[PDB]
Amino acid sequence: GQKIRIRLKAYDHEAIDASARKIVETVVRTGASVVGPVPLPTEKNVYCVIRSPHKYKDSREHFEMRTHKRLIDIIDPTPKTVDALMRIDLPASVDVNIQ
Amino acid sequence: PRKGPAPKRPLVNDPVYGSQLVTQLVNKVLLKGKKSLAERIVYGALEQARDKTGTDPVITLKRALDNVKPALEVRSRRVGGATYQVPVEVRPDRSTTLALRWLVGYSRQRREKTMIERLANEILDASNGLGASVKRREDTHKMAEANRAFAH
Amino acid sequence: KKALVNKAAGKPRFAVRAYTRCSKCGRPRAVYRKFGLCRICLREMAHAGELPGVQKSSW
Amino acid sequence: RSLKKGPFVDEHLLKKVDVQNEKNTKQVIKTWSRRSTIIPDFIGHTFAVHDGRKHVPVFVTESMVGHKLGEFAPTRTFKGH
Amino acid sequence: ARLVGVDLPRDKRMEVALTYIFGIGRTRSNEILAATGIDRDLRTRDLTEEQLIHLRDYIEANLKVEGDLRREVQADIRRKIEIGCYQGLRHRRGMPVRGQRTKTNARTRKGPK
Amino acid sequence: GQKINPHGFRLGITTDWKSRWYADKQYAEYVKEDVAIRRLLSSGLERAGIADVEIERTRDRVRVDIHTARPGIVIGRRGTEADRIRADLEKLTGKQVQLNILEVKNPESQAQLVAQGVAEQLSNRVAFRRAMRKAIQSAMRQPNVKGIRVQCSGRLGGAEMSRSEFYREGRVPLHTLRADIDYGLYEAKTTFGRIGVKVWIYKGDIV
Amino acid sequence: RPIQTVGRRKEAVVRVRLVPGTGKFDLNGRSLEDYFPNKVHQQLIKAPLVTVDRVESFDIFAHLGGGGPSGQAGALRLGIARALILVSPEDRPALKKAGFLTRDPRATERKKYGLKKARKAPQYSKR
RNA sequence: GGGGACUCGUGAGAGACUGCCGGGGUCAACUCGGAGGAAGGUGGGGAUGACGUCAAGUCAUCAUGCCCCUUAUGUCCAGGGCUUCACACAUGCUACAAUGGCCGGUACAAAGGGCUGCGAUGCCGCGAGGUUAAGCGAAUCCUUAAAAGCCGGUCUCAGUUCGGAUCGGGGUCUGCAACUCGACCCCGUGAAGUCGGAGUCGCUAGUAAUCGCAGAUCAGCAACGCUGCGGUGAAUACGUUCC
RNA sequence: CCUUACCUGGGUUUGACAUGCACAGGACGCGUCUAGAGAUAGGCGUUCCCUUGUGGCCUGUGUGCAGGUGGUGCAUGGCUG
Repeated sequence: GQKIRIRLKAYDHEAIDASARKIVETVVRTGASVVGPVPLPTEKNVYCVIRSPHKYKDSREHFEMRTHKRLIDIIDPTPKTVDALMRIDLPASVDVNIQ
Repeated sequence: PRKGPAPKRPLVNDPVYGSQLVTQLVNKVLLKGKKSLAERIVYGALEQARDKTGTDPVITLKRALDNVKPALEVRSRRVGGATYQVPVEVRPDRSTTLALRWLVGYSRQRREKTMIERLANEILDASNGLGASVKRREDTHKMAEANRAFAH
Repeated sequence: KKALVNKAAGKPRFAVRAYTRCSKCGRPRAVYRKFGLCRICLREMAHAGELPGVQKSSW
Repeated sequence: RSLKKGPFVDEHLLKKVDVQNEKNTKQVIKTWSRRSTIIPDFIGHTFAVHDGRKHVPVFVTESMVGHKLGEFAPTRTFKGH
Repeated sequence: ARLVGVDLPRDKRMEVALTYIFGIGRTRSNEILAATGIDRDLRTRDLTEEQLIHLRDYIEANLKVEGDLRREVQADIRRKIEIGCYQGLRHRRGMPVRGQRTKTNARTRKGPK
Repeated sequence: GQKINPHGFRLGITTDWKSRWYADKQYAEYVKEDVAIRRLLSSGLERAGIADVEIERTRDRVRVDIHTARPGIVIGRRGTEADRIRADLEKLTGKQVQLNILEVKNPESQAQLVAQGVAEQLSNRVAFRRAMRKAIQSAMRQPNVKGIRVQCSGRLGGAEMSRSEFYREGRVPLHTLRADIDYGLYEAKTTFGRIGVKVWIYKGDIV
Repeated sequence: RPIQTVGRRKEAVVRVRLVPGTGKFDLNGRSLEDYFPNKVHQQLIKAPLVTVDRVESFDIFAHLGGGGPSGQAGALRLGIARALILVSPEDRPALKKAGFLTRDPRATERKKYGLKKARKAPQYSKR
């Protein structure tokens, strides 16, 4: 009896963990039956670039866009708590989109 | 490096009749990492050696090996200015592996037929005291005994 | 430039004739798509902290 | 080895050549086009192609149909000593 | 074992034997040999006249070979020359045409010093 | 040349990201505005003492946290100037923008603000050494920090041959990452062009 | 409940829970002779010291996973060694002192900025 | 379906620190050997580049003082040229074949990317490609068959079945447009060249070597370059006299 | 092509853009002849705001200026080896 599939797009394991477990716990407090958190694989969009401004060197650096999606769970169809789920979300740092 | 040698990666017995010597042979003929292939090639040489000789290829390699192997190098290091080279005794391992290196090189030469066939040819010549690698041992000993000076 | 920038910003006439510029400092060559940057000011922002978790790796 | 769907000719010139085909061949016509493809309908029409420096006259035949105006508009200069 | 040119090898595959024709590679060899139903690996020693007849007929029915073929090539070349466009000009000067840089390379086309 | 901004290592250790949002396609739409937003806001607020600007993009509106030494300068006449720069920028950021002016409790702790201030002092045609002593003195006496390095580079008196020097006091162990070393800088105009300064503040280590 | 295979590899890890039986150690028709033409990894898996004949014979082949390169896939013998530990400890000093209770997780060195995969520094010129 | 046991994913901890035995050693520093253990004595690696130097470099990323132009040294535009060569130099791709070329068959990645998009499936086309179109804004859809490898066959040591450069013809793609000046494919020739002077770089453990893979950039051109992944997988190290 | 800063040649030349002082009142977009393009050129669409004064703002005039991949790293920052 599941209906609500959560999707969160974060880039910080700590932020998505600390904030998700609390807002989800409070959703449970409002009466929703919820599947436990699901740690999902991590994502990194890596970039490499020259340091030199005139760019007359082979000296390089290496960055990575550490996109973090984990602990993405599922909520049973409990409207009286779904309303609160819709009204209460997380900071933009964690992109909340729910099916 | 200088002082403090590093341990070599241990080698084991061949999956055929146990021999670290043959294992080493495979490692010496390994080209581009095709090591299973190299084993196939060597095993082919075992088959040709036994086909040609009627006995254990491995001990024919033992005879060939001792026949080729020298025990006295003709070069150590830099001495002075006009001084050429000073010969010096060689330890069993390096002497052995040099012999194997000669066998491989001359097997790589001789554009005749397959590697297994030309290996088998070199194996029997070497085991019979006919290999050019044995002639290299001859060169080792003749070119030696020259600047019998301070062996650095 | 200040005219060729406006020209570069000029949309019509064969968008392939249009040319993507950093738009922060101006840079024709070596411009990364998503950020849309010159890959220099990118470094400055990378150190500044203007990215959503784009950090240096340490593999 | 492209434009499988017919020869490509610059429209503004194509029309002019069409009128000339309607009446008769006319004097060497200047034009900044190094890409229009030669077709049999251009045979007999000598006209000039900007080659990066100036409009250079060139005459057309059937053998030239597989060639462009840029192939008929030399730009660089080789040796000279 | 002859159709037009020598075409006389020994201990060769048949398609490779066919590669001795100025104008026929492995592909065309397999096409005609497929048309005849004749194996790709078959030496000249095992050939008969009927086979040469089928091959001859299919060659005449499929393409041209040197003399005729090359003459067509020279006709195309001379066409390039008479056109005198950039392409013909590279052929006229012994220069490359297919987007090459003789400054450093194109030593096959230019020859060694 | 061979020195870095320590924040580049403390990006997810002790420092925060100023860009507070997640975006996939609209990301470019955000940052292409962040350029002009930051440039236009930074320009003209010299008296304010702009330490840092943090930005959250959410609810189709921008929220700007201004780490400034003097909120009253950004506010202006009870918000007249703040609204001048806020209300008018609403059509560019994307439907409404909200300022949140933050008061720096001790500007001396801000490497960027000390850098700016002392660089402006040099733009007031003062003795370099005396200016450095004053800036450093206040920036180590009034703060409770563990160290400072102030490095200046330029003509230093308007010399034809430029140069640089620094007055390290205490500790600035940059090669260690657990250190809390704040970093800022400022490039001040002078008669013969402009002179730069970088400031490192060995504030502490880690919680 | 069955003997949980646990062992490392070079890149594509191989392991499953197993049960004892005949000694028919294969998977999906991929016998040791089908999956390992060579006898090197065959025999390394055989663990001559402790084979299906030395000890309780086992059938459930360590599940492949990660594809399995023909070299590194021989690493499942680490799985066998751990399976033997799950059986008893008597050969744990035998296996550790032999050289089967180790790690072997080595992959490759990271490709460097100005170098190749294998740090193949280019042909420099000191003039 | 059902399950949470493993794997896998993944948060947080433990664990290796001379911890430890014996021995040595100015007892200390320090160290030999050893147990245990997954690793034993900065595991490996990365990021990190002291103070300072070379008037190194850049006004063309950016910034900017002075000087200069400012009916033009700015601005707009078709086209050209930056892609030229009698020569030279450098870094690189492939070969100079039998540890080999080719037909046919065949298990196996990892890491990434994709709703402007990925194009499954299926259709057509000799193929490159073209049509239709599922699912997918993604661990699930697609990208996705990895290739080297392996069973067998062919060819049997040749400038040849090596090598595919040059050049003609004929097809595909992008873009309004592919001549200057793009990429790919089919046919056709099958060039030079048979292991390299003098000289010299590279490389100590999953190394080196070697075969593939995928991104960034882009209308298109990245299967020689640059940045990441992964398969197979060696050898030598007596030693510091000399460069 | 653009990119391109170079150039053949063609046009503009307070300008492509920012923007000050006055006048002026649609701008702007569409479509179209011309022209290689730029632009020229015709016709459409048209000035909200109270161009009620102010506001918006092109265009035009004149001027502040704009602008410069012009030089100057042996003026210099910055950044890099």
